[PDB]
Amino acid sequence: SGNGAQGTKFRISLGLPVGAIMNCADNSGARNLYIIAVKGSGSRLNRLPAASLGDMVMATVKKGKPELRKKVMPAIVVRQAKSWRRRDGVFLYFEDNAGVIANPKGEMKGSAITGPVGKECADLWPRVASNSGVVV
Amino acid sequence: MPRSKRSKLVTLAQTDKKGRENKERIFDEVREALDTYRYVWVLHLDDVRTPVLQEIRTSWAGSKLIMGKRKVLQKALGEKREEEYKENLYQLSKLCSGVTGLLFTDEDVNTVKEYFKSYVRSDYSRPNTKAPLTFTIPEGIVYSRGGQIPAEEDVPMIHSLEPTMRNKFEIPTKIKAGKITIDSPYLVCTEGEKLDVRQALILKQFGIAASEFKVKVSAYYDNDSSTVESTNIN
Amino acid sequence: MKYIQTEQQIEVPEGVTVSIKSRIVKVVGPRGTLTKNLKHIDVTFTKVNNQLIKVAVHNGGRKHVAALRTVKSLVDNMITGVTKGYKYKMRYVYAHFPINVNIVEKDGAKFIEVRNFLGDKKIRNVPVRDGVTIEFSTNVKDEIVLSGNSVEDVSQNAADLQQICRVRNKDIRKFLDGIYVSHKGFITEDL
Amino acid sequence: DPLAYLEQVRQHIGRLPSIDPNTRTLLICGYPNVGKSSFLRCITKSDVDVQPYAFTTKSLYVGHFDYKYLRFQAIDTPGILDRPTEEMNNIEMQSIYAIAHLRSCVLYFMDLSEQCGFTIEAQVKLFHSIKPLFANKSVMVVIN
Amino acid sequence: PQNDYIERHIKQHGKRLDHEERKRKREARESHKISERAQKLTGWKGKQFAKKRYAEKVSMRKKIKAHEQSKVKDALPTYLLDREQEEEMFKVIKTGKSRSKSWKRMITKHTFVGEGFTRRPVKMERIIRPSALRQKKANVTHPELGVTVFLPILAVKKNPQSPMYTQLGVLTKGTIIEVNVSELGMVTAGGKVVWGKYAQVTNEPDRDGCVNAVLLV
Amino acid sequence: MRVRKRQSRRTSTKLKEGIKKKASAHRKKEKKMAKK
RNA sequence: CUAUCUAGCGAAACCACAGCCAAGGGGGCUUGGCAGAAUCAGCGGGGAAACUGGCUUGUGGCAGUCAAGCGUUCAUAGCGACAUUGCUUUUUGAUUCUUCGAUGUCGGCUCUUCCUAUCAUACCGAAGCAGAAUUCGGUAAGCGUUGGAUUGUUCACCCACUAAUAGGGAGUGAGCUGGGUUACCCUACUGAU
RNA sequence: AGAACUGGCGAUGCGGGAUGAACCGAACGUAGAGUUAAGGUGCCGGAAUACACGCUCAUCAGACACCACAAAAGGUGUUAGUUCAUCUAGACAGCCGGACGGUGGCCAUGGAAGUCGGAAUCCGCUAAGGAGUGUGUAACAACUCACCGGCCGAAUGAACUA
Repeated sequence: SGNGAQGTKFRISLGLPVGAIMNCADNSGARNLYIIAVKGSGSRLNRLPAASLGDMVMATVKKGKPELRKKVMPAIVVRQAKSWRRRDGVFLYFEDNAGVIANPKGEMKGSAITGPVGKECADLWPRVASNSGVVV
Repeated sequence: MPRSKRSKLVTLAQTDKKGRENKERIFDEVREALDTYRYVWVLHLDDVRTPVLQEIRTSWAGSKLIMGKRKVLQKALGEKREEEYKENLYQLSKLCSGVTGLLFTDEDVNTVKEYFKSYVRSDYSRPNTKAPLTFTIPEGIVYSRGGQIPAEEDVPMIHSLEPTMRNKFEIPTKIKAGKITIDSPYLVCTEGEKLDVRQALILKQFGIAASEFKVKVSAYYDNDSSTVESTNIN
Repeated sequence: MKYIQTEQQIEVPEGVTVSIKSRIVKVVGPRGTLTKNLKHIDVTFTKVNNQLIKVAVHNGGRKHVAALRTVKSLVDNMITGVTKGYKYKMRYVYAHFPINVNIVEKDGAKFIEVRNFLGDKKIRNVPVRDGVTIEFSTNVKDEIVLSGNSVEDVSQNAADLQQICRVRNKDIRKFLDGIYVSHKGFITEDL
Repeated sequence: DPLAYLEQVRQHIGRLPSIDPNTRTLLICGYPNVGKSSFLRCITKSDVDVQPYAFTTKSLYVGHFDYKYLRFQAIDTPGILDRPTEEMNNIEMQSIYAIAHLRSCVLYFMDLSEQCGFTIEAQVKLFHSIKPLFANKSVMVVIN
Repeated sequence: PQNDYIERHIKQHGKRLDHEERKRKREARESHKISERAQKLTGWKGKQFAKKRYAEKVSMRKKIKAHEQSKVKDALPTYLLDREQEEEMFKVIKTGKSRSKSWKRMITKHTFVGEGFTRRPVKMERIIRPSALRQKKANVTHPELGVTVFLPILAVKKNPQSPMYTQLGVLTKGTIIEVNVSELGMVTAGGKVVWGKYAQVTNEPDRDGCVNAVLLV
Repeated sequence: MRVRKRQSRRTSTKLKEGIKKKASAHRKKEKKMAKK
């Protein structure tokens, strides 16, 4: 979470383990992300560290630019593609699963965003909400 | 009480204990003094200063001023009529009650009895006494003299001594920056009251020899007359 | 060395009266009364007459007789605590944050209430024991006075009170602030 | 022994102040007991005692301040005596190497005053001994 | 920070209200508490506490001794100047799948090997000399001037309890050894240079890998 | 509290007869030394 | 589908006796804890290779310096504690593919439970501990202690996360890895009359 | 470890040792009565909660066979001793006073004044007061012992053993 990361986190569904490739929505030139780790987890015997929306994750890049590929960096989840629950009653999900990059203090690296983003993520984090064109 | 005793503090100091050798030494030495000198004076001196005694001794070298422990001085003088170096000494061994102290002269009586009335110094309260002044300490910065001299030239008191002022001296002493301050004025004492030990100590801490010092005497003996004399002069 | 008989003297003054059944004491004087059980201590008491009472032990071990001297001094402390009464004086010093100190009564509880400690919001209450009274200092800044007959109650209450402000995890040489005792006197002044 | 010596230097280095020498700084050097403590107090929240004795300040004291929407540091020296420039105590030596190293203005706290009652010949010969190290220093005297 | 800052705060404020009383009282309480620890500390801590307490005691005994002591009242040349002073004792170890091809013996003890070893092949060898347990150096002390110098072995002439351990080179107690003297550099009659002397070892190599030897003088 | 394990005070015979045999070894060593 | 129950048919293996547990005795005896008729279904833990002698633990050897004391005497006839000087494979935060020829076995994953000598978590003490953070030390084992990549000699590992990613016993001599030399009887347990 | 002698066990039961290859006692036909060994006598368990001198009170004592291994010692727990020291010509505890002058002794330093620190160990008056234990301020100052002396009057203290 760290400096900048605002608020608390509600319990949302933990769809994405480590090692699920997802797309990237910013205008850095990075195409896709590959998670290697999640931050702020617990631990349970032979659990995988599970990722969700609204989470700041340690993750590498596979396709993209040569400068940013294949090195671990902080990333926010924005799109799940597995069904989660709102507290105002509805269940929902996106077409495909997606996350963006940013620094450890939560500040955005790119200058744009594609596609819709998570409401809880944009509420929890300022800067994706600053760079967000689309939410829900 | 073989165990669970106190441990008395051991050190490596230089001075060692005297014992009976010095006791009997001074005993025989005053007994040597007795036949040698002629005029004998018993000196009650309760408050005493080392430089005052040395001042008196270097004033009068033809005299000899001796001090030592009381009961051995009574011994060497002789306490009974039955045991005494010379006669008519037991009766004046009775009276010598206070801190004594003794002199062996051959000079006149008149010169000394006027000397010790002329001889006056300045000393401290030494309580169970009066001190001929009162002291209010003002509700400001506190100083080494305690309001005696002007406030420009007195030096404020050191920040080391203040917890002693809070503990021993019973006084509220509150610490602003590096000098020391008080919030209410503090009167320490009045005239015409017997000074207490904390009162004596605070005037000591201010460093005030406000009390007069003069020695009294009670009596006199002469060897050649072999007669006792009683004189209360202060 | 198994001392056979040990003994001490305690001095009753003219004003005060004392009633001792078996190992119970009551001590009554002008300021009031006190009581104390001493059944755990296994000694003997005796009057001779009315200004002096004798405590004693027969067949004493070291522990037994050290207890004898102790019990004398305890009873003397009670005697002083009636005829004089005891009086303990504290001050509550701060660098940045003034204490708000108060007295309250919750169903007759006589709690002592401190706030603004080190910029806290916390209320801390301390009880008052029976038999002891408070006064905040009139015409003296940042000072409180306690007075009572039970010396043990007084000291326990104030020792509690400075034990409350045991400021924690912080360098004592810097945080000189706290509430502490100025001195332990009697009430009287004169005597 | 050397580890305990290093324990003491650990302690002292932790007590050392924080300086970036690269940045906009104002060295303040003067004679002892001239009113530098009053000066730094009046510009800056730093309560150094003003008391009239020889070695009052023993090490390098900082006060940060601001003017015209800028940030400045002000670095006052413990004060200097002659010790004439051949061999010297480390206090004046670190003051000298501070003059030597830090690239910012230097300020002389002159006492054209009745106080600081060392004589003006002492003051000016001290100044004359520190003339050669005023090469590139942007020296600025002020009378107090 | 930045300064003699706590000392400054002490100078300006007095280091607490109640510090002196507590320090006094603590050193009062230490008498009882040290003995409480002397009776408590079930295990290893009574040991260290006692050892430590014995040490401070004996040092205070030295203090009184040196106080009383205060109270009561080498022909070397120049170039050496400026120096600071079978059926038993054998386990048949059957090797291979079919345990009848034993053929094997192992040395489990230290040895000096010499400069050139020219180690024989595997099939003809019977005894196995491992690699680690090979001392080139040993500490030789001098009886005179008690100087400890860390010098090489050249050879082992004598080994007790066998003529075999002589040639093998085992370095146990009782083994006399051919020791270099190169840095000491004594001038003998004729002005020769010494390269070999005799030393007697005084410690087991197994219990410690150091090898102390007294130089035979 | 959690009141922890004790050692016994039980006899545990092997240690008794080990003590006796050890004792005789000690006294034997004493006699071997005692001529000096 | 069996397992289960019922109508009918109907064996065998195996069997000294039979059975409740801990410590002790260099399954039964001794001392103790409990045990209430008779019994059903699951169960897989059992069923005529690990202290010589209180083993083991944190503090080198050898030669010296004091010697507390010991030697019934001797101090160097002689012992001798605690300390302390003596280098110990490269003295200036210069620095070796020392994991290189060991034919030797040891290395690894789920789950119980225990100990504490605590890695965090709780409370405390001292530390130049301004604070935040952090080092030592005390009580304390109630709870907790992660996911991956890896072998002609991984050797001890890196990667990250986590408040932390502490240590050992009794363990699979029943499943798995190497260059590799009648679990059907009763027992107790869990459920049930 | 090796020898030499001797005794036990082996072929052998019984009492006690809580139980038992090695311990302690003990000459095995069946029965009665009596007395005892070694071991024990709070209850199990037959026998005195016997008598008597002492010491011990463990925050997991000990009930041990013993010299024996951790072991030499620590310990303000406790009892008894030994050897020394002090004293109503005033012991120890304490409370009170003095605790000085040359002197701020020499370098040493920015500052060093009995105490940042190196080395010196004086005399003077002295009842006694160090070229000076310990807190100490930047130095100085102030306070305390070690040393004497005033009040009290009574035995006390160092070391060592067990």
